[PDB]
Amino acid sequence: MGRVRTKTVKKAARVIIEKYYTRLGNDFHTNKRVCEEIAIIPSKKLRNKIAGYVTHLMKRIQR
Amino acid sequence: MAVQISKKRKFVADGIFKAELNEFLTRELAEDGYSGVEVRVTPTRTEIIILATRTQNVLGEKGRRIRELTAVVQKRFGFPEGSVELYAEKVATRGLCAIAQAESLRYKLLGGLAVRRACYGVLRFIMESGAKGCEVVVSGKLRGQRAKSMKFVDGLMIHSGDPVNYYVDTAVRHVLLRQGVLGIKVKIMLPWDPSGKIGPKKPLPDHVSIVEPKDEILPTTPISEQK
RNA sequence: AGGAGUGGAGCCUGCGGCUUAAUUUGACCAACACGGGAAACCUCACCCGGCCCGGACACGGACAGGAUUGACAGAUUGAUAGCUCUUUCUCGAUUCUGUGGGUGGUGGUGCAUGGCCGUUCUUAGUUGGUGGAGCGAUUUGUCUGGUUAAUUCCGAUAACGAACGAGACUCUGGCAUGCUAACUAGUUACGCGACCCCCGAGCGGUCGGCGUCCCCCAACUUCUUAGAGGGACAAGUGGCGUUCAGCCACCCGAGAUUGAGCAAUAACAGGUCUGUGAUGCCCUUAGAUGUCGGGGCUGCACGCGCGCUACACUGACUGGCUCAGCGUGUGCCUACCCUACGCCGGCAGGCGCGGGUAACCCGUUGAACCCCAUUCGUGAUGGGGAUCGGGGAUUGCAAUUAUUCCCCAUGAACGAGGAAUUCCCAGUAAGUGCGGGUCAUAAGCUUGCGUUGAUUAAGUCCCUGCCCUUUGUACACACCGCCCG
RNA sequence: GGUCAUAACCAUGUCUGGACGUGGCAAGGGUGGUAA
Repeated sequence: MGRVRTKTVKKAARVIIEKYYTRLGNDFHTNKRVCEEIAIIPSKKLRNKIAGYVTHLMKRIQR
Repeated sequence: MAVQISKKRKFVADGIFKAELNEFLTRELAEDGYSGVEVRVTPTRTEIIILATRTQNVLGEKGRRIRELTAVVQKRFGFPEGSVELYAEKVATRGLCAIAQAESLRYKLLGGLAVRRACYGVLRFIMESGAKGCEVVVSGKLRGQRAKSMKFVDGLMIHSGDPVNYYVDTAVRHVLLRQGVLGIKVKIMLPWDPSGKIGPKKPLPDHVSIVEPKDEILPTTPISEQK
């Protein structure tokens, strides 16, 4: 594969999970549409990454 | 489309006219703070909006300069009368007008001055007027006869990717002296991004960022509000 | 690990050397089919002859029986250049003559320079603020470890918070029977009438099949077109990992990686004064380095580089069958395009008419290898087409040293390549054709495009080279260094 | 508690190369015009 997520993703991912904690599922598609609506995302492809990491954080935080 | 040219050739011919004009004007309006043009053909009229910083020096005595220039263009490209009409326009905020800022540096240099102080004077002005950052280079001779470079830099700058097309403007100017030639280059980075003009798009320089509003509370307890 | 070659042969083309009136000139991984440099004239810088002034402007002089311009004929001359001379009119103050002053130059200097480009360097590198450590040059931040393609992250920590490059971005490719809408795009449906054959059920009728004209105020938008959107996230599952960052396999399905563009700091005495009316200085300037005629840049005892075609039978030859894509085009510069169709000619070609400013016309671009059947027979053979004789066409003002094309004849080396060495991992290598660029005439070149389509790897630091740490140094012009008798 | 080996040869360099000097902050302006 290759590819480790950049700092722009991991930095903003933390903010977005913190303040809208109770607005996340554990599904990709729901968490995608939420990020588009609660905040500006300057691209679509960038959104699809940041959502997926926000999802991955939300799995562990309930443990 | 007789006697005119086919569609492939139609756009090329427009470009040649756009380009010749843009270098014609620059050799006789540089000191009057030239900054470009913006042509627009409209029904039965050409408008050539001669953008310059200081409209005072552009006008001359009884609109003389605008009259000379219009008579030239009317003959050169062989249009009949009542076609071409020039107009002037003053541009607000000169710290985003790289072309004019470069030509200001030119005359400051040709005024007889050192390079560091001149560059500094241009720098703070374009930064103060509102910019993300800015840069000046002057490469050529001074204090010897080997060439050198002196870079003066402040703020942010980009150099890679497609955002370069939006967020910077760039000018190049040759300036003469009695011994050799000096090359000027000016690069200035535009400040607008989300709010204002609106013009520039959202992607930030080289770390594309998300801006996130805040609110998330509840106060709920059982009640029915009957209306 | 392998594939195909180069180095051998012939030819094309660039470079050196040699010759020569001149064979103009830059360039020696990062020069050498490079200067988009395929030169008939032109180009043109070169060589040999001749002509021209288009020497502004200033000051003084000349001077209206006059400053001054041009020329018939003869001589002279490549020349019908009144160039020069003989001969003698015309023009009318624009000039001419002297001096001052310039002006032009593909003249020189890329080691006087701007601009642009190449390369170091395509790898992951780079810096300041405040604070800390040192008398200081400096250092820490910019890291023991894990991880990544990555100064990519996790984590640790006298540093903390940032910036540039990286990714992000843009363009391009692979996925939509969803959306938007189509006589310059199609399809379907009949209506068909017409042609056609029984071609199929049947009989030949009728029904159906095959395409074209006919088609519509028909129906539709799967196919073609181009816009907005959607889709892909390590998301899901199982392993593995500090259980972090991630990694491997698998499900789903189109696998997160289809290919480019853009690209940092610092540097080079790298290339370009022959792109520049960008430019310094120097040089030359009327017996001109600025124009015409004609010649050369192609001259050959050698040497070297990029390529092209071959050495056959997995072939050649002669008939027959059958499939594309990127483009381009007169109306532009001072003058020119792409071509259907009809006729004439073996061929090259000529001739008569017509369309196209272009999803409309050329062109449903009916291309090649491929495919099928004849002939040749392991033979320097019909493989190979070099060299060369004779003849016909086209472009141009002109084709001689043969511009290009065609016809018949002529029929060389070459029998798979020594020492060495290049390039390449999936629609990729290789085979194979087409369009653009240059272009009056002309690609063996270069740049794009389709078609046919493998083998071999899933690694390593052995060689060559590059990045990071530690260490040693008499090195810093940096080992292409320094230094001893 | 833990296991792993064999080093041939290899010399020299035509070279007349590097832009660094003093803390300036500092344009400062509006006749036309709908009304007038």
